[PDB]
Amino acid sequence: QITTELPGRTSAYRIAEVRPQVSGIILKRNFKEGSDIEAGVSLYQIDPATYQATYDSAKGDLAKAQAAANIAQLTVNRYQKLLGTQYISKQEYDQALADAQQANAAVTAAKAAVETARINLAYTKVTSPISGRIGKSNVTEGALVQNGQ
Amino acid sequence: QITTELPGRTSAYRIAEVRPQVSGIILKRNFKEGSDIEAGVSLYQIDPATYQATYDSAKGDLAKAQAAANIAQLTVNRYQKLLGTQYISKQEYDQALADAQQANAAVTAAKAAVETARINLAYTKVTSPISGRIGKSNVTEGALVQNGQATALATVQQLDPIYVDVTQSSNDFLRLKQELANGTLKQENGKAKVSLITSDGIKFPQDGTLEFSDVTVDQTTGSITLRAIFPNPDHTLLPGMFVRARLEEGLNPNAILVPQQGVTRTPRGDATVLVVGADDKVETRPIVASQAIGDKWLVTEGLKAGDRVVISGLQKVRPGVQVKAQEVT
Amino acid sequence: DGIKFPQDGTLEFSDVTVDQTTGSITLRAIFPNPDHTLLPGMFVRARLE
Amino acid sequence: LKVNQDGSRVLLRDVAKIELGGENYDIIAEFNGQPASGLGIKLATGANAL
Repeated sequence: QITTELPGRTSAYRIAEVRPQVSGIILKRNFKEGSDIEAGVSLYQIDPATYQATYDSAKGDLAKAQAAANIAQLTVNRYQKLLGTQYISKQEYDQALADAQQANAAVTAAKAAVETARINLAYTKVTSPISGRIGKSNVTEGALVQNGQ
Repeated sequence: QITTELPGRTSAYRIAEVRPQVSGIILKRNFKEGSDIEAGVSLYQIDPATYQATYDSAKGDLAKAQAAANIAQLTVNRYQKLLGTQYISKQEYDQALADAQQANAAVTAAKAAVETARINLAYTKVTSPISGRIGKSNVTEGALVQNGQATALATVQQLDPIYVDVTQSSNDFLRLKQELANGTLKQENGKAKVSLITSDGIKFPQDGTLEFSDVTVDQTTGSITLRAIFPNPDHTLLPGMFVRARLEEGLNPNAILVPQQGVTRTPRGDATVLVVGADDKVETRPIVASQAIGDKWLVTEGLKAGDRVVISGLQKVRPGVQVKAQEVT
Repeated sequence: DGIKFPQDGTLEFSDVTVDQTTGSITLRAIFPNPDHTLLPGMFVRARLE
Repeated sequence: LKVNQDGSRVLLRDVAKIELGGENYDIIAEFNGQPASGLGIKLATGANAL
């Protein structure tokens, strides 16, 4: 038999370096070092103030769009009820239907914006992307972190 | 008990480097150096001019939105009062209600913007993230700062308790783990106790505990790190100093200790002992006393329990000579 | 320490380029580690058949 | 041999085996099958041999 003895270095199957996706100040540390952890648990807690304000603004815009869509839908329903007996021209009904469709599209856009805001808010709760053994924390409570540092 | 001496360095329990979240010229320093700092106490004061202007703009926008909401609400109330006896069509009432809801949503958005502006304005009054002892001021009044700058302004650290990062060779760690897994070494309760030795050699009156033995291996040296926690009430320990740590890694039950006066060593290093058999004669047996504890030697091989070994009067005895045995404590 | 690791591994090639300042090729192997008896970053002598 | 600032160190015993041997392992002397050494005594000038 022919064999070859060689030097080599070991490496982890999956190693993740936890880096923040938002900028702020760490207020808490929700884990203990040297312990196996599960995926999805929260490790740190960055200050959510500004992101909370952005989320509130997005929710307000969504509510405004929802109110506009609701009133447009009410008008469309009334015109559709009246159209049966040929008492309103088809032009008015088509205009109302177009307005309702535009309002629904605006509501969809507001929903997308609030989804983005919610994702940004959830980023502040740093979550371990994988499961495994975690060592020491290179930063303690009170340290300032930057986006993608 | 088995003990190991390792080198390490101390570190603060909680250390924060104060950094600015805004940019501007420092106007005043609100803290005296070397004094304990309560959490949330303002330290510096950066120029609030532009942030004040932003706050005023946000307040004006909020006032505009509030006025619009107020007029919409008044119109809604009047139309609701009129609607009681069908004096106005339902469509106008629904339109007014929709207008009021939209105005209230705009008010909410303006309030959120005002909150963001207020947070930014409050960021200028630099507040200490945590309590503890503050050091010197790396910058003075009149020194420009930028948001998220690398150069920290000051440092606030807690000196009680204290951490000790201690270096352990990877081979020793693996050998100790293998010995523990095979039952050759015991383990009691939880975290292993750790003692400390300072530069002068004074034993630490308090005792810390080891926690969180790391798993990563240093490439350059080939060793892992361990963390120990030590209470520091009298501030006899400071961060960053060099210390020695004594670690107990179990309790060997089958330990054999031999007095150093009864074992001889050849110049090369091999060790032999003078044993006495049942026949009241003296023989020479080779032993392996690699480690010395206190004044005695720990023998790992070549001896068994019940062996009768001489410690005194080796000069007067030659191997192969009948000798009577007397026991001395 | 010269102790043979009880479990065997497998070889999966993962790098064919030759390093500039070493003149060497990096082979890759997978080893099951159920007892956490080998930490990442350590030094091991791999024997290939 | 190599010490970093955080206390990690490399010792000579960790990389090599230290023992006490001879200067050169080139000549092996055996007297009747047993390892042995020797001395050579030369008579000084103007001295009695016996």
